[PDB]
Amino acid sequence: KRIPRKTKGKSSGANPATAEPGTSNCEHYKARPGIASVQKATESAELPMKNNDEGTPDKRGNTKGALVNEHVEARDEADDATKKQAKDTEKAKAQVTYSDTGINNANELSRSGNVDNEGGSNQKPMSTRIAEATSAIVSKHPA
Amino acid sequence: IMRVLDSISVLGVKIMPRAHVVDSDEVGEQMEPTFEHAVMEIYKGIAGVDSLDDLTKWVLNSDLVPHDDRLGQLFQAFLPLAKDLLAPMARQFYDNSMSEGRLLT
Repeated sequence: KRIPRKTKGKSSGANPATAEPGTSNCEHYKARPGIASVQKATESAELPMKNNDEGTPDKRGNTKGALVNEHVEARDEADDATKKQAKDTEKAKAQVTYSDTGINNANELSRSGNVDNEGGSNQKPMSTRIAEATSAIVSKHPA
Repeated sequence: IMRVLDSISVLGVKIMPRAHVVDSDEVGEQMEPTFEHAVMEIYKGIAGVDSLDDLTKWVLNSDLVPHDDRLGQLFQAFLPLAKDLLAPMARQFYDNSMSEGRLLT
């Protein structure tokens, strides 16, 4: 009766003849497109889109990603996509590429973990950035 | 065909008995890993496969017709084994068989 749960944080917070005229199980027809092939292609296309989870904050508040410049991230990421397409095609060079395009695209920016939401750079994580700011105010009991 | 050729006699001779004949698997059967077992362990080093059945699924489509790209890729791993693990033993065995008689191979 209980349906399971997929994503939980573990922390929890002499009989009438029944032979019927006309029912026979046999296969005389082969599907022209191919049921297996079309089903495999549909399964491949069925997948949902990738979770682009860059620059998004954490529960603590630190932004996630790699400390790289935005345009460098865009270029390397397009190159990775081209390599992935090449592997999908199973050739040394993919016919369809995202890096040999003749169009100049130097202004392209892709989301990375370099920039905070406020507009600064995560040279120091936001948690520590708050930590020293708060610890700059201390007061102990007199000796 | 070997069984049929074994039971052939016309004069007081035997044409081709179950002897003087070397089977195709017999060249590679006498090794600690056989050639069949050696090529069974080929899914290692190939991305996306972890077992022999997975390899067979990956290299053969639903039509049971070989996929040209995948099989061509797999031959690049098959060939070094057949050119380094088989050939010297095959040469030695063939020379030994030729030495001790004239046989159909």
